[PDB]
Amino acid sequence: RQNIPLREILYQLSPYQQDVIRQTFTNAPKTFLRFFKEKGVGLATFGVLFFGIKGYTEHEMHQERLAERY
Amino acid sequence: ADVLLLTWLGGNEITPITSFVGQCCTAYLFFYLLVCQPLVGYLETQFAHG
Amino acid sequence: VMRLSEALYQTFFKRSTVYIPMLLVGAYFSNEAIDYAVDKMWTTRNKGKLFSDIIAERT
Amino acid sequence: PIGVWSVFQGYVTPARLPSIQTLTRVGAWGGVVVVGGLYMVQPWDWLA
Amino acid sequence: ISFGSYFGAKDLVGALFLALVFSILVFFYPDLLGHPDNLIPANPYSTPQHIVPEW
Amino acid sequence: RMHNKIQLLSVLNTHLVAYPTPMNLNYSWNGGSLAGMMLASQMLTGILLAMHYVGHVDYAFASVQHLMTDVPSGMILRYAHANGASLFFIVVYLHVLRGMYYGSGAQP
Amino acid sequence: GGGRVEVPLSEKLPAVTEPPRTSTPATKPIVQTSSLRSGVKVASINTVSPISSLVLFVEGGAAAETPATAGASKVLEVAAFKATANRSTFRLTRELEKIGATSFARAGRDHVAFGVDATRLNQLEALEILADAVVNARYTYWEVRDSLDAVKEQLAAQLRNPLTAVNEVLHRTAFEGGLGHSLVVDPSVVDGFTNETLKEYVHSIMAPSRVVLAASGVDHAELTALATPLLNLHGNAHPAPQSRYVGGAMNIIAPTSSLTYVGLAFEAKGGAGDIKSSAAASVVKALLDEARPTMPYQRKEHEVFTSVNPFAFAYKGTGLVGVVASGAPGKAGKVVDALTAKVQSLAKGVTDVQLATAKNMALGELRASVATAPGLAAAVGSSVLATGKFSANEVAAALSGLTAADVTSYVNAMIKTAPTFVTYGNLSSLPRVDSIAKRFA
Amino acid sequence: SDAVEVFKPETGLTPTNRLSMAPTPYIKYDEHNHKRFPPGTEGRPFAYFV
Amino acid sequence: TSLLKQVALPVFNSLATTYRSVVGAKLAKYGLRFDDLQDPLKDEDVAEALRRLPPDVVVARNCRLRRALDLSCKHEALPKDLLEKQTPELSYLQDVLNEVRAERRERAQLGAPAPYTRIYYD
Amino acid sequence: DANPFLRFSNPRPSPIDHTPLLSTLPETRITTLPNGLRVATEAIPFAETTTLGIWINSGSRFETDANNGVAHFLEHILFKGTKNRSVKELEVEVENMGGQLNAYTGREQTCYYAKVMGKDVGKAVNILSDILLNSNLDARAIDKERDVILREMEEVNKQTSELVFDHLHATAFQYSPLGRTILGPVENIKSINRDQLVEYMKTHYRGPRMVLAAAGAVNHDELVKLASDAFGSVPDEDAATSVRSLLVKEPSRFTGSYVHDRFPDASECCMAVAFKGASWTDPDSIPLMVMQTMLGGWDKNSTVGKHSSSALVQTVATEGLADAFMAFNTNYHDTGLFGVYGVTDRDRSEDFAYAIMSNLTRMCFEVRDADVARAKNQLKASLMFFQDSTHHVAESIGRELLVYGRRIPKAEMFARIDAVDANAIRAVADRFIYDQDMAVASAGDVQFVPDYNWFRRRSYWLRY
Ligand code: HEM
Ligand code: HEM
Ligand SMILES: COC1=C(OC)C(=O)C(C/C=C(\C)CC/C=C(\C)CC/C=C(\C)CC/C=C(/C)CCC=C(C)C)=C(C)C1=O
Ligand SMILES: [Zn+2]
Repeated sequence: RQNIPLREILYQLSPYQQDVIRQTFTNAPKTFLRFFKEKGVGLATFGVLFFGIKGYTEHEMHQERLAERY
Repeated sequence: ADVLLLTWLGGNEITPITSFVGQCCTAYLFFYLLVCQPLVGYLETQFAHG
Repeated sequence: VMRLSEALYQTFFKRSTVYIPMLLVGAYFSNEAIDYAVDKMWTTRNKGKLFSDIIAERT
Repeated sequence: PIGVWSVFQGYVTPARLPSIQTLTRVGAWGGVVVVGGLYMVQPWDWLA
Repeated sequence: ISFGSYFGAKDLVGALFLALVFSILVFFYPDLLGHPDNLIPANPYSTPQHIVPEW
Repeated sequence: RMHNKIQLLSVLNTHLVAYPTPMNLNYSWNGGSLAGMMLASQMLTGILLAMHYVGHVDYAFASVQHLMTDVPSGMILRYAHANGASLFFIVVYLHVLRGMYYGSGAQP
Repeated sequence: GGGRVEVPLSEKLPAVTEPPRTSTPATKPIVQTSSLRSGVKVASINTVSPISSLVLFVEGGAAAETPATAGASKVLEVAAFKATANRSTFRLTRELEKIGATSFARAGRDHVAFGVDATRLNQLEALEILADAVVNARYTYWEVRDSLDAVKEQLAAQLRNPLTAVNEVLHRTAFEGGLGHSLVVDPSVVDGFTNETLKEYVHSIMAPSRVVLAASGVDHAELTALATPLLNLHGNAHPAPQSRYVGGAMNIIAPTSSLTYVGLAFEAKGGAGDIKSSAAASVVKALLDEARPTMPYQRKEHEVFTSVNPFAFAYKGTGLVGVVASGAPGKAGKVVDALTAKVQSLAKGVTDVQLATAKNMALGELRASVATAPGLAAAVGSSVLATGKFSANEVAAALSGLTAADVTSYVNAMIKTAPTFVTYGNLSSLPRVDSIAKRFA
Repeated sequence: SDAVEVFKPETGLTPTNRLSMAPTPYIKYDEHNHKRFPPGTEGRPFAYFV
Repeated sequence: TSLLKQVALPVFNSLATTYRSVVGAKLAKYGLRFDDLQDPLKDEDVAEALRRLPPDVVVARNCRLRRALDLSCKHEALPKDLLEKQTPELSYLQDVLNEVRAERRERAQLGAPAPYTRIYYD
Repeated sequence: DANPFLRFSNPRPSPIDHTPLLSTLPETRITTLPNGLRVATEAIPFAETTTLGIWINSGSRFETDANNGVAHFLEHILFKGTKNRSVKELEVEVENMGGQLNAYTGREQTCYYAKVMGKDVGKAVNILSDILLNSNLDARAIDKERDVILREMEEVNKQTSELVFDHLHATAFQYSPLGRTILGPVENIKSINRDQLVEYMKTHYRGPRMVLAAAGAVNHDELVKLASDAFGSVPDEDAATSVRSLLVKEPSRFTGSYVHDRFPDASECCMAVAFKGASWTDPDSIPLMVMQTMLGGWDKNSTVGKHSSSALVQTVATEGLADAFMAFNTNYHDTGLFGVYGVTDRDRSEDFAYAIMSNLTRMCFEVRDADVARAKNQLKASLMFFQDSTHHVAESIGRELLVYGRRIPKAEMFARIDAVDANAIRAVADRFIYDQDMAVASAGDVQFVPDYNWFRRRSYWLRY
């Protein structure tokens, strides 16, 4: 394994001197909002392109069925 | 979005508008895979570390 | 003692792209000769018993 | 950084490219696969 | 960090999500992703109206 | 070490127990293990399915129906093998899209 | 097909003597010297050889080192002719290898020399490469860091010979000041070396009045006219620690030395500046040559000695003439006694045949040093740097015009001066130091 | 470099030391399985034809 | 097209500055510099240029990389007092890497390959 | 761009015309005595020193199995006293002329020469003729040298490269005269005497096989007079016992073979691979010189090995495959040797072997013009460097009259070098290297050196 020159001091605490699932209920709305802020633009771009092109195609398909309609 | 649109179009019937949209989607798929990934990536490297 | 010729070496042996087509034509002719010898021996031994012998006999 | 990155940086010169003799020796493998396919299939006197 | 301690339970969580989706698909909507025409025996002389593959 | 004396235990230890992995991998790095689990599930369900399927015309449809209604747990096995292909493709597609997003195929 | 005419046969009509024979010069060429407007002195001598040698002599060496920049001359020997402001290392290496030229960096005890040897058709290329590699050198961090390893094995290999170590300790004991510093230092001296240390040493040693351009087989007017824009140097003369002879004695402890080495030395008064004293010192060096290998496989047997190796160094203002003799570990006192007996018998008089033989040996060494173009260029450069002129004809005249009375007087004046005494090896047998330096008194 | 400091051989006139100091040009191979051709036999080998 | 190219040079500078500002604002939340994004495993020119650096710079780079990876594992950012000191556009690798790339360009015009290979771990 | 520091010089290899260097090069004068001995001088106009000596077309090749080692023992004996001068008389007289005597004994060539000053030409001629013609060859000195040679044989006191090259000559030239070592076996030294030395000198040291070559400060007519006075009494040669008749009678034979000399606790791994090369008179010997320059050589005390023009030097220096290596081109009267010798250890021996074989076979297919122009310029510059030292001038005069039969002029040599191009290099490499047998020799820690089939497989490429 490689040799990485590094100067630090690392502290770790035991898993049994800590809570397991009690900060999830506190950090849950902040995590939700941070996720949507970080990935908001791409999800919006994907949704707008997909649903707009699908709606345009479906509208034109209905128009073409009505154009041949007796 | 382009790939998901191609997935939606495959379950429809052959229609002139669906043919046109599928042709445009295939053209954009090739455009992204062969033009965007090298050239835009090179521009990003020139912007970041140039 | 016995030794391959230099002029025959420089033509059919020095490059693999010349050696391989020569190998394939030699393989074709070797298969043809083996087929001919086996078929001639079989037809000579079993003469008068095959179906074609009866058909040519009925002409 | 193997591929288009090599040609964007200027690492593919007239030098470091294969010579004409190298391309001819590689290009001589085109007849080998043709002869091998014709040996495998044997479409005799099929040329029009 | 070591794989076998830290990324075993992390893979187990995602495997349990996948098992939930799999169990829903098997037991509640078994024919949702399919095609109803594949429940007809094959007839080489009659073709269906729409011939589409799996999704 | 006990794993240092049998070569099977050494390889298994090196590649499944002590293998160094980045500590900041998120949940979009679980695509590969899910794809392997789906491959193993498909292999198991299919090997079980092939004990009741007959690969002949005029028997294939009836053998699938006999599998569905008469083999104990046969309907579960068939529906699992059918929907497992869909889930296998979902997982592998998300894996490929992860690799497309991060440039995971680059050197080396 | 290529040529098929065999080399016992002459080549055909496409083999022409189209260049005619140029007439020889009337006299032997003389050394012509001048100075640039920047202050760099340029001296050159024309030759009929087809090889032109260009060497650049800079005052420095171990005499210009400090405790901080210790061992910088040995590092400069390896780190020279690398990346400059105008060329990379790759470009300079390819430009040297294209014309078949060779480069060296050589560090003395009072100077560093850089040189390029090429043919007479590529003298402009050699001059430009040498000037660019000396003046505009960069001394990058990574190149010096990677060269330090090879420096360490070159010093470790050069210290394997006991004569090098004896020479170092003898120069330490004989002089105080610049000439007493160590040239071949221990490998661990340069363990903390960086490119800043080398740049500091180079900035100290470089000055226009301390740089001499010497050339062999180059026209002088052309060389000055084309080296004026290249050797326009600036800088300040870092102070030189002038050395003085004091003498003394020392020791070396070597754990696995199969032999035992004893050095004896005296001061040559006047240094390289005095022609006659240097000539007399060279004659004394030849007179101390006991076993000179003039024939193959000849076995001259001494009672006590295993090897005899005299020397005569002539620095600026002072010198060091002496002899180093080996011997068995149990016979070191006998080695000392035999060396004292040899110097005393030299002081008792030389007898005609020995004087003629030593004069011929000194003349042969002097003429064989300048036989080739790089040797002649190095001799011209060192003599101009140390004195201001090249006087090989005067040195030969001084060697030939030496009488036995003058040599006897020279050795008599030498033995009155306090000597320098150095031992070496796993020393388990030695006479006491007070009686060591008594036999010449 | 010297062979005594690099190869570090044993001292003596052993069979290996004799060939190390002066190898012989009359090398004898084993001929129970294959008989050698005369030395210096030129030409491209007949085994390619076989 | 050279006249339109001359107009496109301040446009190139404007897009370069805007991209660098946005990415550096994204970079400074992890304490990273621009030069920390370059990977020796990805690029052999970076692997050679990183070998030419003094060891304290490599130690500082490795510390910044470990700090950013710890922050990514924690899903956190730097504190505001620490975030105000970040300078993501300070160059430590650019001149070294530029000289390495110029050397590789100069060797390729004469037919020589690069004197360093890719990094192999097997 | 610097204006004065960037003109005149660029790294692009271009052919150089060395024609103006020929205007001032001196001329060689040759005079043949009625004895058959040639006297050849080359006067350098302002030289102060002189190299002069006697070159003989003889050596270890022309011995027999019974007296193998006599020519090498002769240079131990010949300087130990003559019939007119003692040991001390010779020592004093050589010391007074300020020079040194020296001797070399090859497989096919022998020289005894003196490097003196210009005033001691006649004294050096007289001394050289005195050792050559009127030697004592005393039995006490023979016994005094036999024991020293036997001690250095028992100790295995030899250079590693000489050990490898002697093994290489022994296995490449099996059952021919060129496979013998110059030193000879232990038994011939243990049973040597004065009679064999007398018979060898009487048989081989004759008029048509001897050249008196002098360079530096020397007059041709005076050396002719001195040689006729001194060396005029050498016997002539029978037509039936000439050098050509001996070459025809016992010819050289090349055998593709393999040898290694394994040691149990060695550190280095020296190895040489050679192909059958060209004789001295083959016109393909000039392209082999150019190819040897193209392969070059390198040792690890240099630090610019990664910027080398040679691709083999670049590969070995960059990957650290060897501590030192060199390409050699050995030429004999009727055969030759061409290859690469190197020093490595046991963990890098196979990769060094692969680099040697891959760079040798590559010259048959791809050779670029820049490398050929560079190697031609380097070889011509190397030839001009030998003109600077009078010792090399005298050595080349002696060698060229012995083995070519004539003094090749410098204009002809430059023209023959300049006629080499990339097609010639490809043709010569195809003739000598491609799909040919080679000779492999190694010594030291050689347990990981590949066997002969590995080396034989890599003399050709299956991809073209
Ligand atoms: C049955 C199919 C597959 C299995 C079992 C599988 C398995 C894995 C596993 C276990 C990993 C390591 C963990 C992870 O990153 O998810 C991985 C990584 C990877 N896989 Fe897959 N994989 C499959 C299909 C694919 C496909 C179809 C592609 C691309 C077209 C692909 C490309 C990659 C790449 C590039 C990585 C490295 C990702 C990174 O480290 O950034 N794999 N694979
Ligand atoms: C050793 C491994 C496998 C075996 C023995 C196997 C066996 C079978 C058998 C016997 C059938 C016909 C019975 C039926 O359709 O219910 C079947 C169908 C099928 N197999 Fe598997 N399979 C294997 C793996 C896979 C994999 C890896 C995939 C997908 C990548 C797959 C996809 C399918 C699909 C989509 C069907 C059609 C199911 C349906 O619509 O009813 N199989 N397989
Ligand atoms: C980026 O970090 C990484 C991950 O991300 C956190 C990973 O996920 C993985 C890989 C994960 C593995 C190997 C575990 C997932 C399981 C797989 C691929 C196979 C599934 C098999 C199962 C469930 C059992 C199969 C049982 C049997 C009996 C079949 C064997 C057959 C016989 C013995 C005859 C790796 C290497 C990794 O580096
Ligand atoms: Zn000998």
